Amino acid sequence: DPKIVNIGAVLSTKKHEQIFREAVNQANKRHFTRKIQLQATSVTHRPNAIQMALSVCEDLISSQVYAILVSHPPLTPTPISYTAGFYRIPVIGLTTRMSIYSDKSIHLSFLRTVPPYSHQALVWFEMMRLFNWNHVILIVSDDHEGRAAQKKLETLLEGPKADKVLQFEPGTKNLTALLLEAKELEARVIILSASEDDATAVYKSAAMLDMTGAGYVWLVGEREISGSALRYAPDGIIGLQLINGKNESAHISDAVAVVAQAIHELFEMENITDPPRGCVGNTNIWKTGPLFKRVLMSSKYPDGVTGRIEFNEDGDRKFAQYSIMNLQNRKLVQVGIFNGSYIIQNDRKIIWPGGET
Amino acid sequence: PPSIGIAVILVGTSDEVAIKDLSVVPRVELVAMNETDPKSIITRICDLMSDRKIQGVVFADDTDQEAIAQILDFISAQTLTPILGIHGGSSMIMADKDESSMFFQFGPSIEQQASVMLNIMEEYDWYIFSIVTTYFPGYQDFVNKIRSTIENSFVGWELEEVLLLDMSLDDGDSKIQNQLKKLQSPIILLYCTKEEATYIFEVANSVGLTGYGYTWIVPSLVAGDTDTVPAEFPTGLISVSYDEWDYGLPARVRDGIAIITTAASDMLSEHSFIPEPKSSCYNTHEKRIYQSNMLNRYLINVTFEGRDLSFSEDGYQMHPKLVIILLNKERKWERVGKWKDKSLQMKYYVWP
Ligand SMILES: *[C@@H]1O[C@H](CO)[C@@H](O[C@@H]2O[C@H](CO)[C@@H](O[C@@H]3O[C@H](CO[C@H]4O[C@H](CO)[C@@H](O)[C@H](O)[C@@H]4O)[C@@H](O)[C@H](O[C@H]4O[C@H](CO)[C@@H](O)[C@H](O)[C@@H]4O)[C@@H]3O)[C@H](O)[C@H]2NC(C)=O)[C@H](O)[C@H]1NC(C)=O
Ligand SMILES: Cc1ccc(Cc2noc([C@H]3CC[C@H](Nc4ncnc5[nH]ncc45)C3)n2)cc1
Ligand SMILES: *[C@@H]1O[C@H](CO)[C@@H](O)[C@H](O)[C@H]1NC(C)=O
Ligand SMILES: *[C@@H]1O[C@H](CO)[C@@H](O)[C@H](O)[C@H]1NC(C)=O
Ligand SMILES: *[C@@H]1O[C@H](CO)[C@@H](O)[C@H](O)[C@H]1NC(C)=O
Ligand code: NA
Ligand code: NA
Ligand code: NA
Ligand code: NA
Ligand code: NA
Repeated sequence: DPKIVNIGAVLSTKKHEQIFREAVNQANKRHFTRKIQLQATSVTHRPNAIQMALSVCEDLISSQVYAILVSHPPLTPTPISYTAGFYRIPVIGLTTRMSIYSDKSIHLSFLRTVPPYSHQALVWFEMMRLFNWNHVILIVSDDHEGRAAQKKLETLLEGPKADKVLQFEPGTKNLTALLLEAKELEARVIILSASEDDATAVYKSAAMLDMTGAGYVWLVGEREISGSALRYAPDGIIGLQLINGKNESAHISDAVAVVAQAIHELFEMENITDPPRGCVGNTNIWKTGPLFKRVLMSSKYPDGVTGRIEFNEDGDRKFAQYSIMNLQNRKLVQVGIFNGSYIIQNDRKIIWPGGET
Repeated sequence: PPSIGIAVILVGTSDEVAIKDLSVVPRVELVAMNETDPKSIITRICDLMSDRKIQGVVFADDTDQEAIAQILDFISAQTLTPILGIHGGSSMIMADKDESSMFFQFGPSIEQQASVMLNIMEEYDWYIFSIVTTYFPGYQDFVNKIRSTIENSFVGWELEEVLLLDMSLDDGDSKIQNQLKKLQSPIILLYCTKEEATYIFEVANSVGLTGYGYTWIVPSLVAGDTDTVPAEFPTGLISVSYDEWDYGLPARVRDGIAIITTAASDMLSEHSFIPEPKSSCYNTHEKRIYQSNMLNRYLINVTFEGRDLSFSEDGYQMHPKLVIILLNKERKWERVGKWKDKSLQMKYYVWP
C-alpha cells in the first residue's frame, strides 16, 4: 500500500494523454515505489482561457497534483501558469518557446524542457567564434521576444562585438530606413530576431536594397525560417531548428522522467506536505511547493530522449540541440548541429548569400 | 433613459445598508462572495454575467490577498467587462495589466508609492538607505523610480545596496540571511508581499536589523488589512495606506457605480451605442472579433460631483489621498501623516 502522488498534465490530444499515462507507468516500473507511487491525471487544452483555468481547478488541483506538465496548445500556458502559480504548484512547459515564460515575477513556478527563442543567441555566438565574425549588426523587433534575444546576445558579448543594434516596430512593412542604416556600416554579418510575418518584411526590403547578395551573411533563428518567412528568405541564409522542439511525445517522456526523479528525491526529505485538494475555499500556497521547485530546478537527467536535461537560473532548458540550417537553391539543407555545447559541421558545404564569402 | 446592470461584489463583512446610501441609468445588485480562490471568483462573476447581463463590476474585499488583482485583471480582459477594484486585495499593486484589460483600481501605483517613500525620507533627512525587494511584479519599476528620482535630486541621496530575494525557493541554505547581512543602512525600503515580508522580517530580526537605528519603509500591500498585524512585523514600521479611514466603503461603491454609469452614458451619447454585456464566459473565443475595450477611454476620465475620479495609464487612481501609518508599541497601526497632492504633511517633526 504506497502513497499515491499525482502528476497532472494539459496536453494536445488523447494520444498524448495515453503517452503521458504510459510515461508515468514506466517511471513506477523503473523506480522503487513501495513508499510513493505516481498517478497520471490529465486533460487536453480548453477552447478559451477561462475554461482552461477552470479545468486546472476541477480536473487537476482537485486531484492534488504535485506538478503540471503543459504542452503549447495546437490560447497559451498562462492560465495554467497563473492557477498553478497561485498555489506554488510547479509547471513544466514542454513546447512553449516564448521568452516571457522565463519571467520569474509573473511565471513564479515554471520550468521548461525546451529553451526560449532568446537562447539561440548561444548558437550565434559559437557560430561567430567559429567563422570569425567579430563585427555583427543585430536587427530585432521591438517586442519582448526581440529584446530578449538582444539582452541575451549582448550578455554573451560582455572578442566578437555587435557594431550596431537596430530595433523596429512589429508590424512595420517598409523597413528600408532601418535597413539603409544597416547597409551604411562596415559589418556585413546581419543577425535577425523577428516573428515569421516581421521576418518576411525585413527579407523583402533587404532584397530591394540588394543586401541579400554576395558580401552579406544572414544569421537567424527558427521563427525567421518558418512559414511565410521561408518564402521570401534570401538564398544562403543560416537558420536554426531546435531538434525535437515540436515533439510533444519526446518532451512528455523527458518531463515525466525528470518529475518522477524529483518526486522520489523530494520524499527523501522530511515533513513533505500534500498540495491543496481543489481550488474552492483554498487561498493558501502549498508549503512544500517552494522546496519541490528547488529540487526540480537542480534536477539533472542525462539519458533524456531530447538530450541532457538540466535547468538554468530561470528554470529554462540547458544543453538543447539545434540543426544549423542553410537555404541552398530555395531548399533548407542542414549543414551542422549545435550538440548542446559545441558546433559540429557536417559534410554538406555552406553556400553563403552568393557563393563562398 | 435605458438601464445598465452593475454588480457590486463584496467579499467579507460589510454594511449593505450603509452601502445602500445622464444618458443611461444603473440597476445595481449587491452580491456577497464567500471565497477568494481563482475558481470561486471566476465562477461567481461568470454566473452573474449569465443571468443579469452586467455592464461592469464593482469589487471590494477585506483580504491581504493581492492576487485578487491578477484574477480580476484576467476575468476583465477575457470577458472584456469593466472591473473596479475599490478596496482590499483587488485594489493592490499588480503585474502589467493585459493589453485587453478593463481593470481599474482605487489604490496608488508602484511609482506613486515609491515617491511618497522618498518624500518621507526628504522630510526627516533620511538620505542614506538600501532597497530590498522580492520578485513581486514591478520590483524593477520600484527600484527604477527611486533611482531616476534620486539621480536628478540636487540632494545627497546615497543608495547603499539593492537586494533581490528569491522567495519561490525554500530557504534551508540560509541564502536570504546571508543577503540580509549585507545591509548596513539606517533606512531600508522593502518591496514585497505581506506574506513575503513576514518571512523577511523574521530573518532580519535574527541578523539584528529590526531594532533601534533601523527604519523600514514599506508599500500599501505589506500593511494590507491594518487589523491583521503579523507578530514578525517590527514595531516602528512605516507604511503608506489608502485612506480606509475617510474614504469608506459606501463612498467607494457610489464612486464605482458613478464611473461605470458615466462611462456608459458618454459612449452612448457619442457613438449611439454601448458594448453588449456578453452572457457567457464559455463563448469568449467565438465572439472576440465583435468585442473591444472601447469603454476604457470613457472609464479613465470620469468626473462626478466635481470629484475627479480619473485613472492613470496603468489603471491605478490618478490622485489618491494616501495615509502614512506607523506600527506602534501596542502593535496597532497609527496615522502619522497624509499625502494629498504632491505634498506630504506629517504629524511629527522628530519621531517618538
Ligand atoms: C558535444 O560535443 C562535445 C565535443 O566533442 C562533447 O564533449 C566531449 O565528450 C567526450 C566524450 O564524453 C570527451 O572525451 C574524453 O576526453 C578526455 C580528455 O578531455 C580533455 O581533452 C579534450 C580535448 O582536448 C577537451 O575537450 C577536454 O575538455 C579535456 O581537457 C579523455 O580522457 C577521455 O578518454 C577516456 O574515455 C573515452 C570514452 O569517453 C575512452 O575512449 C578513452 O579510452 C578514455 O578511457 C575522452 O576522450 C571530451 O573531453 C569532451 N570535450 C569537451 C569539449 O568537453 C560532448 O560530450 C557532446 N555532447 C553531446 C550531448 O553529445
Ligand atoms: C486565471 C488566474 C489568474 C490569476 C490568478 C492569481 C495569481 N496567482 O498567481 C498569479 C501570478 C501573477 C504574478 C504573481 N507573482 C507573484 N505573486 C505573489 N508574490 C510574488 N513573489 N514573486 C512574484 C510574485 C503570480 N496570479 C489565478 C488564476
Ligand atoms: C518523437 O519522439 C518519440 C520518442 O519519445 C519517437 O517515438 C518519435 O519517433 C519522435 N518523432 C519524430 C518525428 O521523430
Ligand atoms: C456564504 O455564507 C453565508 C453565511 O451565512 C451562507 O448563508 C451562504 O449560503 C454561503 N454561500 C454559499 C455559496 O453557500
Ligand atoms: C476628460 O473628460 C472630459 C469630459 O468633460 C473631456 O472634456 C476631456 O477632454 C477628457 N480628457 C482627456 C485627456 O481625455
Ligand atoms: Na516499481
Ligand atoms: Na522559472
Ligand atoms: Na557542413
Ligand atoms: Na444605437
Ligand atoms: Na476584438
